[PDB]
Amino acid sequence: GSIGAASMEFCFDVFKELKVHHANENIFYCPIAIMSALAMVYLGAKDSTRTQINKVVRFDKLPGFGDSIEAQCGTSVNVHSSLRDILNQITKPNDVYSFSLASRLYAEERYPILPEYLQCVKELYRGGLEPINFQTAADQARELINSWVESQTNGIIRNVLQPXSVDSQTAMVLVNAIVFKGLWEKAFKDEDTQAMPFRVTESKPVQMMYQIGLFRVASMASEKMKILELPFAXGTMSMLVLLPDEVSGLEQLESIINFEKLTEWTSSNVMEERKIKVYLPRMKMEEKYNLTSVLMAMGITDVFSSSANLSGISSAEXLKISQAVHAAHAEINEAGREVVGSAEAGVDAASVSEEFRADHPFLFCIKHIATNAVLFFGRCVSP
Ligand SMILES: *[C@@H]1O[C@H](CO)[C@@H](O[C@@H]2O[C@H](CO)[C@@H](O)[C@H](O)[C@H]2NC(C)=O)[C@H](O)[C@H]1NC(C)=O
Repeated sequence: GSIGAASMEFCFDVFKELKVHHANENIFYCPIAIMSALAMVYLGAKDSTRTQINKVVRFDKLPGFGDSIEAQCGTSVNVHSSLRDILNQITKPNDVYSFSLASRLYAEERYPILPEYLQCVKELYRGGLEPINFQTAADQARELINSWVESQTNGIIRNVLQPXSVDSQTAMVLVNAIVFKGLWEKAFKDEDTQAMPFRVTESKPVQMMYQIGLFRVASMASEKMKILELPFAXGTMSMLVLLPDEVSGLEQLESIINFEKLTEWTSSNVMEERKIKVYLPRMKMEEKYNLTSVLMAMGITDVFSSSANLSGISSAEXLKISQAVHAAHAEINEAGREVVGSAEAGVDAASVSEEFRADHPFLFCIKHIATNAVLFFGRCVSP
């Protein structure tokens, strides 16, 4: 009924599926971006193709989604508003963070695109739809696609489509890549970062940032875990770090978490501002997933098969999504707007005893504060 609710439910559904084939590895994706890519496809899907997407991504009760409203694509700044409003806001230039989104549908050129659709994507989406020749120059097409994604992500997301992933039979490809970097409200000082061991299960040294400051923390003895909120500068986004008490307690947490639990654990009465010592590793997160495998296991299957019904995009028989890929990159480091002086810090050094030390596997979420929507979610087992 709200983007906050829908993005979190969708996020945890995706998490449940990635857990299957990604045990003991880092996991990192952008739920909001995946929903936007699927919303774009949803615009031209019909029959069961459309129903499966709506059911799995839950566009159902969302503002801007639904029968009458969507029929107005091309005009009306209301279509898919609940999603577009967040993406439109976070992709704008600003002085505290950078969020680059490269999302696009590449369709074989031989497929005549329905003109009402082009207008549709043209007005609601940037990347949109782009014609291309897979038929006789597949390796050439793959180069074109990967070079667009690379160029659009500051040279960060490279070779998104693997060789042999595209051939003379490819109908349409969905690429959805995102890069995020944000400044903390409260910076960590470079001089305070030290090599510290991270107990992966055994351990390895990692660059561990450190600072003492006032932060919202939730302590849940009942679940043997703590949650720390670190605000990004600007007051529009924050990062939640869910840290189990024991080095090997992640599995339990991952089994119990969902939208309801996350909401309860972070409510204003459970969260409390406390002077605390924070240890957080510098992290360079980057993962890429085959969305076809993920979404199919989640319940979206027709759109990827000859039985797909995208008669809203074209009229040609056989238009289906032949490959769909998601890649997300984000660096977590010291950069911030303000810092405590060496004098106050000195006083805290031996007076503050409470600490939040993320030196073992944890879960983390970057959220949009106003909507409560999930922008990124991940599991960090190796910083
Ligand atoms: C991604 O996962 C899918 C399903 O597990 C793999 O299967 C492909 O499915 C697409 C439909 O979107 C077909 O067009 C391909 O011909 C299928 N390829 C095969 C033989 O598996 C798909 O291969 C995976 N993508 C890659 C290259 O990793």
